[PDB]
Amino acid sequence: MMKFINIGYGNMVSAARIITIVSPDSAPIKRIIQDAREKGKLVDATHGRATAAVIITDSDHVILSSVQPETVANRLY
Amino acid sequence: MMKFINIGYGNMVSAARIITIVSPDSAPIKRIIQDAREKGKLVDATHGRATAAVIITDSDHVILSSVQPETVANRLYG
Amino acid sequence: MMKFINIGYGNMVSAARIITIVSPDSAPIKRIIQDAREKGKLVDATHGRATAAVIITDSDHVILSSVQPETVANRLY
Amino acid sequence: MMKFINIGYGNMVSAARIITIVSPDSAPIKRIIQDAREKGKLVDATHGRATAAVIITDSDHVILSSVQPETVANRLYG
Amino acid sequence: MMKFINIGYGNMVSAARIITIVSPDSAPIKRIIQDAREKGKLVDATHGRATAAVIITDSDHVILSSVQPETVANRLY
Amino acid sequence: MMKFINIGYGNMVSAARIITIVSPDSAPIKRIIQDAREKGKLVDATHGRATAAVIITDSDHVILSSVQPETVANRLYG
Amino acid sequence: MMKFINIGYGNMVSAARIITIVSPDSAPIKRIIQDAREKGKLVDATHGRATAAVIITDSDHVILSSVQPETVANRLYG
Amino acid sequence: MMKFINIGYGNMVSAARIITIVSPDSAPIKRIIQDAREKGKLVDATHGRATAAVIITDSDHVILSSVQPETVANRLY
Amino acid sequence: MMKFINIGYGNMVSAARIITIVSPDSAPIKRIIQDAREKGKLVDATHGRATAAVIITDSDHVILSSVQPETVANRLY
Amino acid sequence: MMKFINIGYGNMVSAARIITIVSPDSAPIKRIIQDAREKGKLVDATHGRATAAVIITDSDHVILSSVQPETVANRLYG
Amino acid sequence: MMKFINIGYGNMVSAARIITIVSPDSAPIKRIIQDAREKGKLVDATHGRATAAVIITDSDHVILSSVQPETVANRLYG
Amino acid sequence: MMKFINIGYGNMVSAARIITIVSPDSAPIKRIIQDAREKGKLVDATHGRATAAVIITDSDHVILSSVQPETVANRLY
Amino acid sequence: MMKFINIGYGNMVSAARIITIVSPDSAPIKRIIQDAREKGKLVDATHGRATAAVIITDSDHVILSSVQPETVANRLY
Amino acid sequence: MMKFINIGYGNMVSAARIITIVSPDSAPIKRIIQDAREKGKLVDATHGRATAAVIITDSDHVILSSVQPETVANRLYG
Amino acid sequence: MMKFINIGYGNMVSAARIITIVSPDSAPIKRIIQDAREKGKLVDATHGRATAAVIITDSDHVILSSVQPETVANRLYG
Amino acid sequence: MMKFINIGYGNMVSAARIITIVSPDSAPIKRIIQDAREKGKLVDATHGRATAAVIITDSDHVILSSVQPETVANRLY
Repeated sequence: MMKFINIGYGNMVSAARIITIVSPDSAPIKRIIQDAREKGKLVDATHGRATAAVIITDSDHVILSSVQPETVANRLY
Repeated sequence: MMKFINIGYGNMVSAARIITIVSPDSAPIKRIIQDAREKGKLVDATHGRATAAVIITDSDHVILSSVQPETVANRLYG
Repeated sequence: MMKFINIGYGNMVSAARIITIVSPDSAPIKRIIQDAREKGKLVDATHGRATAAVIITDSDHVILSSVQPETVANRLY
Repeated sequence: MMKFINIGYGNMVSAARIITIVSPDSAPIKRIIQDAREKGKLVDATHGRATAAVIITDSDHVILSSVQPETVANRLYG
Repeated sequence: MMKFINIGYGNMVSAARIITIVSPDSAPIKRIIQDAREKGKLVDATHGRATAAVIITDSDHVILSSVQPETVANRLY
Repeated sequence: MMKFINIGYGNMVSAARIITIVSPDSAPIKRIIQDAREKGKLVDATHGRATAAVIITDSDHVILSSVQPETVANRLYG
Repeated sequence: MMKFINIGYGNMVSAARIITIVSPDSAPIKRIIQDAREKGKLVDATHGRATAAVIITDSDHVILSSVQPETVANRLYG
Repeated sequence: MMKFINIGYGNMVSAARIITIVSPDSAPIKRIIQDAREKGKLVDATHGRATAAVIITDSDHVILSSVQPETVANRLY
Repeated sequence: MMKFINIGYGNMVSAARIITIVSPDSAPIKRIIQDAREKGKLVDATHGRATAAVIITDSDHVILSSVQPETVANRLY
Repeated sequence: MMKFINIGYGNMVSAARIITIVSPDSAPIKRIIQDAREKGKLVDATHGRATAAVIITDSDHVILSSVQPETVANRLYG
Repeated sequence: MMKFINIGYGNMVSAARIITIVSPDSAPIKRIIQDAREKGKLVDATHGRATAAVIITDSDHVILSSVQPETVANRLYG
Repeated sequence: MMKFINIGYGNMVSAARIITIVSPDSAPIKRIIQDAREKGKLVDATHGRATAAVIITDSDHVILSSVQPETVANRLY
Repeated sequence: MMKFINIGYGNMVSAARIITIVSPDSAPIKRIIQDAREKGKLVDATHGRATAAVIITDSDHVILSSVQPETVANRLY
Repeated sequence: MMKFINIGYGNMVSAARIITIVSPDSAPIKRIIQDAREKGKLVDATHGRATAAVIITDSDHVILSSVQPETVANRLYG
Repeated sequence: MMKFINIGYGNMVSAARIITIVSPDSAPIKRIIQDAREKGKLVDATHGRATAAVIITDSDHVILSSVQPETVANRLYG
Repeated sequence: MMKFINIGYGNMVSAARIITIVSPDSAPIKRIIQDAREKGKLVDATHGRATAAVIITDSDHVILSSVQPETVANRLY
């Protein structure tokens, strides 16, 4: 079981710091992304690809990934 | 016992970060949802379907799920 | 030993987040309930039944349950 | 070693959240009780009987119990 | 090894919450006691006896005990 | 599984304090670097070479490394 | 490995709460001592003897000890 | 594996409190040192020798050591 | 020119403390009223009549009046 | 136009510090009184008689008076 | 020179509390409106008509008016 | 009209800084006095005489005077 | 002497709320503009024209004007 | 009526910044002096002589003077 | 007596907002300039020329001017 | 009566912003100077001469002057 999860293109997130991993396709999460962009809490790890998952961490950073949310979780192993 | 729980339509929550999982069936939890919406702490994981469970996390985010609360809790085990 | 406790009618609370579980029948806890209602920290999980237990969590949420307080604690197992 | 301790009349406290359990027998702890009453941090679990122990928790709540302090501590074990 | 330590006359302190246990016989700790008295963080558990130890907890409460400081620590066992 | 990870040129980071390790390849992470520079939270461990990984720690420090992000993560194991 | 360390003359410190143990031999640590004195965070456990070690705890208290820093650390083990 | 690490000349740091150990030879870490000096968070444990490592702790103290950074980490054992 | 303005049924407001006087008939001001009710900043001076004006003061209190907003302002004289 | 207004039984308030003077006749102002009582911001100048006016000051103190609100305001002039 | 300015449909603003009066014609002021809406600082005095002026007050409230900005300012004088 | 008011025995208060001057004979003002004593905001200018007036200032200091409250106000002239 | 100053195209600023009016042509003021944009404190009143003056107000809003800075000040009259 | 008042030995205070001028003759004002000393808000203008007046300013600084309180106040006028 | 002062090259400052106008000729004011630069409170009105005066305003902004401090002050009068 | 006071060598202070002007020759004011130095609130306007007056302003800046304190005040005129 991994401490660090590959969220695509070599970018890594600590599993123990994740609160939730969700789809980017509704208004509340879009509000969270724009808030993070304004506050300097946004990290874009999609490396030019479509955003498929939004990772919210306990430091209240918001990380964009090109990977399916369930796949990010699956990569714990 | 799992680290991440599928709360419907591929959306995942860390089990250790959950405080409570309740029905959306009364005024106080509805106040909590609207507060979270205003503050940018709301996450809607229902994928357009009826809200069946409201998840409050220790980061004081509020997550809407389309599955019953007991279903979220039962999925702690594989 | 459970991580999540059924506090009645399918509603769940994380055991590790509970500070105290008390009866609702005196002035100080009633002050705590009304404070939580005003602050948006109250959760009513009694599902139309009489409040039998008041659960205070470490996030300072206040959760109303229809179950006896000792029974909520017993459900840890 | 128990997670929840019965402090009398069915009222329960999480053992890991307790900082100290003391007698109500002097001015400083009485100051702490009145401060908690004013701030909405006081919990009275005495069920109308004499206060015998004062429990201070890490959330800086103050809980009144009708059982002796050593009795609260001893109940940590079944 | 105990979770709760008897600090005299039945009064109990959680061992994991203690930062330091010191003698009350110098100016800096006396400043700490008076600050706690003013702030409502002082607890007097000496039950009418001479203060022999001052316990500082992580919640920044200050607890007076009639017991030798090394004896309080010894009571962990 | 190691406590400290060498991120290049002798510089060390505590593994348990890392939140994320990402490429410096877009505007949001560059915003994070400049914010840290202004606030005195930036640490440059590149030893004059090209930045290949950006480490964000739970203390909300930002650490620049000359090694690829996957290399930082792989070094968790000896 | 002990929970409490005797730092001289019966005074005790929780090992898990210590951040650093250093000599009082330079201006920065002396600044830290004077700041703690002003703020009411200083604890003098030297019992009237020369300060040999300065203990900084996670509660940002500052504790003066009459024993060498290596002696405080060595006493972690019985 | 040690709880306390000797960072030179008898000075000790708790390993679990360290965030990062870096060289002092660039502008950002020098900003961190000067900030700590102004704020009263700086600790100089070099005991008159050249600074070889800068230790940042979770309490946001900054500790100067005369030892190589990798050597400080090696001393965990 | 008055220091105190009669806002109906003998209730008085200091003119110099008023920021704005508006109609209660749209969503944003209704949000302001409900926020004030929750926070303990609401004052209801309508004395059982329909709310015709909402007074926002510099202390961020919200005062309900039964009088037309322009009439409240006119009463400055 | 006076600086100090007699609000009954010798008690005085600075006119320039008053925000509003209202009847105690509804739930919101009663919430304000109880909040002030809990916080130590309440001043009772009624001298044991029925409360007829509630004065809120810019320091967010709450003062109870036994005279009608219009009487407080009229006394601004001698 | 008036204390209160009619900003349309009977709605009034204290002139001394106004910081700026601008057109709603660009992204930054629209950001300010949406921020105020989320925070409960927005006041809509347009009475259902097109927004022509945005008033920012020193209490950091944001007030929407249906009259041109120059009209608000000109009404300072009777 | 004075800037400074003699509140007895040579002690002076700036008139423009006073919020209210009240009798000390009820529970709420006694709470205010004890709060100020604990917080280091209390000033006792009675010079050994009975407290007749309690002065609350905008800095939230609380000043005890031996003079009738209406007399303190009268001394503005 | 005006209370409100026309800063171009009908946009108005209260003169008493202005701290400084400066040219936009150097790095520090550009930092101030970008900070305000991120924080939601920026107001763009240039109405599609080149920015000629940057107005900093006491509420720490930043207002862009198409008018020369000295001309904005001149319009006080 | 003067802007600056000489409080002895050339030391000056702005009259408009003074809240109260009192004797140092009781425990509460002594608490205020010691608090100011600890916080770095104390100013000693006595030039080595007995403290006769204690000046509290709106910046919550505390200034010690060697002249009687009535003398400070009387010097408001030339 | 003017409301706005020209501090060189068309840049204007409100006279009532100025706390102090000093030479850039020592370490403490240079510390103030660098702090303002880091925090986004610095304004450079020198138009590329040597700094001759440093203006600190009540909003704790720091403004660099190319004119001597006495020149800024003298321009208060027309 | 001046708005700005010359405090020596062309350096200017706004009279309305001054709280107190005192001699630098005792421990409490020296604590205030060192605090200001650490916090970045110190301004040294002595231009290489002996400090004769310490000016404390309402923004809690501390300004060193080479002029007698009573002379600074006299320069109001």
